Amino acid sequence: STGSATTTPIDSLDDAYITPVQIGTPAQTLNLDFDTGSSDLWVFSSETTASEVDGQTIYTPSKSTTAKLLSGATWSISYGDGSSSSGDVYTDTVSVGGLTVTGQAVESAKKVSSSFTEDSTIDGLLGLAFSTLNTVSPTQQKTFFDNAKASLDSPVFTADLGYHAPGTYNFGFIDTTAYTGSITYTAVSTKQGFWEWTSTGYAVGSGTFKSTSIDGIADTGTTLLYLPATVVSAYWAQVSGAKSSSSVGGYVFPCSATLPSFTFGVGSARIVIPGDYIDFGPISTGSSSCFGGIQSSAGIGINIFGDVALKAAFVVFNGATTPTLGFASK
Repeated sequence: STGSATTTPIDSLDDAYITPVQIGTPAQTLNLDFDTGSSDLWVFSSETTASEVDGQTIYTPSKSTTAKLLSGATWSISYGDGSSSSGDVYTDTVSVGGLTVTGQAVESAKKVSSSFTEDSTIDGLLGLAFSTLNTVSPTQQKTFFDNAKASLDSPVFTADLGYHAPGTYNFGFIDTTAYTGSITYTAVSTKQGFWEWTSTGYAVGSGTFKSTSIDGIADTGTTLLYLPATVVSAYWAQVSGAKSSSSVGGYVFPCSATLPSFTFGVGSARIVIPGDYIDFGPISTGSSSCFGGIQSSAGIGINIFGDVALKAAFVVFNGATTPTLGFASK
């Protein structure tokens, strides 16, 4: 089997991407944030504290003839950005782009943090990291991909995120029309439950490539590119007037600037992030200070190849017995 679904930016900055997901019978379609940095499929629901729902579409398990309470199961998750959610668990039929999993754990939120409430466009998350990170207790549950894997034509999914435009998540096949040149594959460590890999270096603009190992995670659920402070300083030094602002919470730059590109290495291959991908716009409405899309990972404890990086590539998440990651230009 295969599936193919379009993923759409939630706003004009590509702050996140939503993908429609069918849950239950008859289908209830929710727009979920596909997150290769976590491993829970959780949704706003009829069980979510009413004051914490503000415009989201909810899953109502009582209206699904295939929903079953997973007795005794609870979940609770905290994300790298400080947000969180928790609740109980149903199993139900879940379909993405024509690919159907029966008995998928659907984690129903009883509580969500303010960041989730305030974002009316995201109805939940669909985790695509390794199932070892799944938070369901006392019986850990599998991701949608893990459940689908054996049925897929090939045990893979691909992320093709757009810049200020829709893109695609495919399951079970590689669309050879969706990228240019070849896909370069690189080793993955699953030790921390992430799609963790090592970039071979970087360049800023038309500058020389610096060969240096940068361990990090391919994370579709993180907006920005978080790299070591040395790398980030080298980038922003090429933008007149750019500075790290403790008050704002990262590097800012004059909105009048033209940003240089940023290149990262994948083996001997190179992925180029155009400068415009690194612009996250005014820090507040009407400001001439703009927020940068490359930020320091210092104090995160891990480097994160988030959407800023991934949207410059066609990315293969290869879930074979020994997982790997592939990157192609597009």
